[PDB]
Amino acid sequence: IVGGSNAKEGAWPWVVGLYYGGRLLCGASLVSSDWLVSAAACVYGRNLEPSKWTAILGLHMKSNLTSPQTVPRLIDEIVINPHYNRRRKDNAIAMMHLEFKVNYTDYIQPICLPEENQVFPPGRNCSIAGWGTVVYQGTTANILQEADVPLLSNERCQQQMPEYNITENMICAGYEEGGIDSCQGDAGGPLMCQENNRWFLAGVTSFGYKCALPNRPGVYARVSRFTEWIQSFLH
Amino acid sequence: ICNGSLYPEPTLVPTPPPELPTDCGGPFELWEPNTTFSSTNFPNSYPNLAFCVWILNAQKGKNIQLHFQEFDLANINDVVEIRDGEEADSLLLAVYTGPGPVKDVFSTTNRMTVLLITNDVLARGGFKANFTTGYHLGIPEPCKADHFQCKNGECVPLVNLCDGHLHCEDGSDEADCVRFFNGTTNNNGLVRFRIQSIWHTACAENWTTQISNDVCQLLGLGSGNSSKPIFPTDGGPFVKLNTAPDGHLILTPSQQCLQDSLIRLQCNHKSCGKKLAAQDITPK
Ligand SMILES: *[C@@H]1O[C@H](CO)[C@@H](O[C@@H]2O[C@H](CO)[C@@H](O[C@@H]3O[C@H](CO)[C@@H](O)[C@H](O[C@H]4O[C@H](CO)[C@@H](O)[C@H](O)[C@@H]4O)[C@@H]3O)[C@H](O)[C@H]2NC(C)=O)[C@H](O)[C@H]1NC(C)=O
Ligand SMILES: *[C@@H]1O[C@H](CO)[C@@H](O[C@@H]2O[C@H](CO)[C@@H](O[C@@H]3O[C@H](CO)[C@@H](O)[C@H](O[C@H]4O[C@H](CO)[C@@H](O)[C@H](O)[C@@H]4O)[C@@H]3O)[C@H](O)[C@H]2NC(C)=O)[C@H](O)[C@H]1NC(C)=O
Ligand SMILES: *[C@@H]1O[C@H](CO)[C@@H](O[C@@H]2O[C@H](CO)[C@@H](O[C@@H]3O[C@H](CO[C@H]4O[C@H](CO)[C@@H](O)[C@H](O)[C@@H]4O)[C@@H](O)[C@H](O)[C@@H]3O)[C@H](O)[C@H]2NC(C)=O)[C@H](O)[C@H]1NC(C)=O
Ligand SMILES: *[C@@H]1O[C@H](CO)[C@@H](O[C@@H]2O[C@H](CO)[C@@H](O[C@@H]3O[C@H](CO[C@H]4O[C@H](CO)[C@@H](O)[C@H](O)[C@@H]4O)[C@@H](O)[C@H](O)[C@@H]3O)[C@H](O)[C@H]2NC(C)=O)[C@H](O)[C@H]1NC(C)=O
Ligand SMILES: *[C@@H]1O[C@H](CO)[C@@H](O[C@@H]2O[C@H](CO)[C@@H](O[C@@H]3O[C@H](CO)[C@@H](O)[C@H](O)[C@@H]3O)[C@H](O)[C@H]2NC(C)=O)[C@H](O)[C@H]1NC(C)=O
Ligand SMILES: *[C@@H]1O[C@H](CO)[C@@H](O[C@@H]2O[C@H](CO)[C@@H](O[C@@H]3O[C@H](CO)[C@@H](O)[C@H](O)[C@@H]3O)[C@H](O)[C@H]2NC(C)=O)[C@H](O)[C@H]1NC(C)=O
Ligand SMILES: *[C@@H]1O[C@H](CO)[C@@H](O[C@@H]2O[C@H](CO)[C@@H](O[C@@H]3O[C@H](CO)[C@@H](O)[C@H](O)[C@@H]3O)[C@H](O)[C@H]2NC(C)=O)[C@H](O)[C@H]1NC(C)=O
Ligand SMILES: *[C@@H]1O[C@H](CO)[C@@H](O[C@@H]2O[C@H](CO)[C@@H](O[C@@H]3O[C@H](CO)[C@@H](O)[C@H](O)[C@@H]3O)[C@H](O)[C@H]2NC(C)=O)[C@H](O)[C@H]1NC(C)=O
Ligand SMILES: *[C@@H]1O[C@H](CO)[C@@H](O[C@@H]2O[C@H](CO[C@@H]3O[C@H](CO)[C@@H](O)[C@H](O)[C@@H]3O)[C@@H](O)[C@H](O)[C@H]2NC(C)=O)[C@H](O)[C@H]1NC(C)=O
Ligand SMILES: *[C@@H]1O[C@H](CO[C@@H]2O[C@H](CO)[C@@H](O[C@@H]3O[C@H](CO)[C@@H](O)[C@H](O)[C@@H]3O)[C@H](O)[C@H]2NC(C)=O)[C@@H](O)[C@H](O)[C@H]1NC(C)=O
Repeated sequence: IVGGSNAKEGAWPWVVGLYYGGRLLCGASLVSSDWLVSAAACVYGRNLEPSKWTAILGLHMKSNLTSPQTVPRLIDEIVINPHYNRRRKDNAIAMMHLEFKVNYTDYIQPICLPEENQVFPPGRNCSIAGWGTVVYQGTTANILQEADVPLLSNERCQQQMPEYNITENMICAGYEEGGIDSCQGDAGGPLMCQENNRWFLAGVTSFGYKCALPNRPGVYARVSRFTEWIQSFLH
Repeated sequence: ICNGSLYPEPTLVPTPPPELPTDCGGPFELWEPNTTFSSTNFPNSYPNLAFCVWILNAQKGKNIQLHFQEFDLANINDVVEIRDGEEADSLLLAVYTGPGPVKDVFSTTNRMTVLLITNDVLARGGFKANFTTGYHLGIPEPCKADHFQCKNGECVPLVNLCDGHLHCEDGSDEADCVRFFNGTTNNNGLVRFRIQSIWHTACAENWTTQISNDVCQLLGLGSGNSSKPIFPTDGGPFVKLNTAPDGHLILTPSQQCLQDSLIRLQCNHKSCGKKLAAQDITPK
């Protein structure tokens, strides 16, 4: 997000937006015909009234919501991962159920999920996207921003951010020189890697100390450790 | 040179800042005789930025049921967290916030933890609740006389387990009777159908590509890839799968088949992150 570049039409068909209260608050990713994956940290106190949540499909430009290229949708059921604490910021993954089935088109496509024993080795570029603030002070009301960050080992992640246990349930991506981050404004963005020419889902954006801060990257939750929970009701 | 200001210019009297929020704690872990308890000042209000832990204890083998007689809290800023284990791992189960009535919460073990999160503004009256415990309050008793229980507890003799259509109002028979058994990965496995409770293959008397694709679709995967049997090892009540004019599959059990074999299918993956952006290719 921070320091990113403008995306192209249909570049990220699997990224969807979530609207509550009339403004975008958190991002989500399309997996199945009627399910989405989003960070559980943002959708914590707003899960009791799914009717007020509006699901936006293919929100390439935030200025067009009623455009024919954008398919509005409503949220029916919100499911939060039980093993969430809000204290360690662990297992910040949530699943949302769409009221109606969503068709797949050129600009609306699903995303892959990690399989068993599928761990991305560190040092690989992985793409990120979101509609969050790109300057850490202003606001984002323009085209979707995209960026690519490399995967960093958790051993260095714990040292560079001596505030959380991190453990093996989190994956950290960023640049030691700083300037690129996606943990501001829109924390629902997905962490996307490239395994073969089919693409994959790696993680979901989570808490970040500060954007563009030197040697202070973001935190992502490994979807590979939540694949079973997602598939338990993916249908 | 300005001088002569021999007067107490800062006439304003400073006041201590409203710092040190800390927490009040309130009631702690209590047994069954303790049922009704206010948070800290439930009839009036609650302090801002206060964190409290309430633990409900029950005898081994029992569960805990909540009943909030009055629930009037602030907006989404303030939430209430519910935990069961609080030993090595805990589950949220249910999170309640906002004014209005809330549904009951049933613990999954013999312990329940209630947590309060408060902001610095918009303090409301609070909330209160009591518990009575019991044996499987949230778990209905399964029906005897050969009845199958669904996810939500509804029990039926046999109107489910991959019939022509689900004869259940709840309709929680998401799991199918066809699964990959004795396979090598998620997409590779042997075809095993289950009429009622017995797993069996579908033979290869008239196996075609259309039925293979239909089976792959029923397994939540893509098209049929590498459809070829190797050798038979099962000895159960094998059924016959044949092509049908409609989109459904028909399984006819028969143990008098000839040249029986176990069919191994490698169904392709479903739709994935395939970009369809139309951009010019740079000739470099
Ligand atoms: C998402 O995509 C689905 C398609 O996968 C789409 O479903 C379509 O819905 C319409 C309206 O409910 C169905 O009605 C059709 O309307 C046309 C209009 O001329 C008719 O010609 C069609 O008749 C043919 O198709 C029938 C099968 O449905 C045949 O039985 C019939 O003999 C004719 O050959 C038909 O009445 C339409 O069939 C489906 N499409 C399907 C099932 O493929 C849905 O509307 C999309 N949703 C959104 C929000 O865009
Ligand atoms: C599933 O795939 C496997 C291949 O991976 C396939 O092969 C069978 O594997 C089982 C073990 O997994 C074999 O069972 C053994 O067979 C020998 C043959 O003499 C027996 O002596 C063994 O007996 C032991 O186990 C008994 C029960 O636990 C004990 O009572 C006894 O004392 C021994 O400890 C054991 O049963 C089996 O032989 C092979 N081959 C075949 C043809 O079964 C397996 O067949 C596949 N499953 C199906 C349903 O086809
Ligand atoms: C978000 O919504 C916006 C609507 O407020 C979109 O703006 C519109 O974008 C389209 C292109 O997708 C523009 O259409 C262009 O029109 C010019 C000239 O208009 C001609 O129109 C007819 C032909 O249809 C012709 O008979 C007239 O004489 C004009 O010459 C064309 O030259 C272009 O090729 C293109 O068709 C709209 O003008 C534009 N409207 C406004 C009010 O800006 C915006 O595109 C949407 N976002 C995205 C990413 O598509
Ligand atoms: C929740 O349930 C609790 C358990 O029923 C309630 O607390 C109990 O309230 C009764 C009220 O009479 C207390 O009874 C008193 O017990 C003391 C015990 O001796 C004390 O002194 C010795 C030292 O000699 C010390 O070791 C003990 O720990 C006690 O502190 C008697 O001396 C009195 O005469 C009287 O019988 C119970 O003691 C008390 N339980 C506990 C564990 O304190 C409680 O009121 C209920 N409600 C709430 C909001 O908690
Ligand atoms: C994907 O990963 C590759 C790693 O090979 C990244 O390529 C590297 O990008 C950095 C800048 O982000 C380059 O640093 C500078 O490059 C200039 C021009 O070559 C050079 O003159 C400077 O001295 C400095 O090295 C670096 O060269 C480049 N290549 C390597 C091998 O490190 C790439 O940025 C990542 N992202 C994308 C979208 O490709
Ligand atoms: C997963 O990645 C592999 C590459 O490691 C992809 O294989 C590649 O597929 C393309 C598409 O056909 C091949 O391009 C073709 O190459 C032949 C020469 O071999 C050329 O004559 C054609 O005109 C075309 O350019 C490419 O060679 C091939 N690379 C290999 C085999 O190393 C594979 O498609 C990817 N999987 C998916 C599902 O996309
Ligand atoms: C916490 O303590 C309260 C004490 O009132 C328990 O309330 C109980 O609520 C049930 C309703 O679910 C009451 O049954 C009612 O009986 C009246 C009799 O006329 C009937 O008209 C109603 O339709 C209903 O059946 C019950 O009487 C009431 N208890 C008492 C002592 O009055 C509450 O259940 C306790 N919380 C938990 C979790 O057990
Ligand atoms: C599954 O494959 C077997 C292959 O042996 C099929 O067996 C035989 O298939 C023929 C198809 O023409 C059936 O029709 C018969 O054709 C002869 C041709 O002269 C005709 O004289 C007979 O009166 C009859 O119409 C035949 O009944 C069938 N069984 C035999 C020969 O014992 C089988 O049909 C295939 N299954 C399906 C559902 O098609
Ligand atoms: C079943 O799945 C397998 C997955 O491994 C598919 O294998 C694909 O194999 C091709 C290899 O064909 C290429 O053909 C080129 C000439 O057109 C030749 O130059 C090249 O060396 C190679 O032989 C490979 O490129 C793909 O990456 C493999 N995977 C996929 C997903 O295509 C196989 O095609 C699948 N079969 C069916 C019927 O679906
Ligand atoms: C972040 O991790 C903290 C880890 O500190 C230690 O963690 C171990 C793990 O079990 C605790 O048990 C020890 O286990 C050792 C074997 O691995 C034993 O040799 C040792 O005797 C002890 O049993 C240990 O108590 C704990 N503390 C210390 C001082 O070693 C953990 O303490 C934090 O809570 C955790 N932060 C969280 C969960 O937010």
